[PDB]
Amino acid sequence: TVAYIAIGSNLASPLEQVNAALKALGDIPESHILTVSSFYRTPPLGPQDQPDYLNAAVALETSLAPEELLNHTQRIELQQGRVRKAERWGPRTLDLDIMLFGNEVINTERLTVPHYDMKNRGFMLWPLFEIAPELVFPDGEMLRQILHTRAFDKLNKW
Ligand SMILES: Nc1nc2ncc(COP(=O)(O)OP(=O)(O)O)nc2c(=O)[nH]1
Repeated sequence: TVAYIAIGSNLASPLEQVNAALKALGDIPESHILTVSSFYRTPPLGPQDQPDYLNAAVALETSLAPEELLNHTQRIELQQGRVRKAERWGPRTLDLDIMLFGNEVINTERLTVPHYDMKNRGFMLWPLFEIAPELVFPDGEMLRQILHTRAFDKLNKW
């Protein structure tokens, strides 16, 4: 199954974390990275907060069940990032979000797939569009269309 995972890091120098996360993702059992988008520097979704994020999208081939994949992404979040105390927006330094899991729709207490807000987030959509420009969401929405319509600022590469 191809899962699309968004990586966000709000570290000032996120490359090493992102690389650790990518390695970690590549190490998830039953999985392997198909493609990694470029790394993009994106303005934080919250206030300015300050920290730009590095955002990237990863296409991960996996035979894992989505909740099993989520276990691994959450593990990697815990292992490779930490919590920003008191931060309401982006408390984690490293977010790994399953954006899409194959063509599955998942609406469980643990997991909302497609990612519950990705259609509002250029920082998720543009990297994904880089690696999956033709992507069609389970409901038939098209990634390209969402971008076309919402006119999300293009992202600068990190
Ligand atoms: N530019 C940018 N801004 C961001 N703001 C918040 C989060 C994650 O915020 P969080 O409080 O964890 O909430 P959620 O992941 O549920 O949207 N991620 C980004 C990101 O990846 N890129």
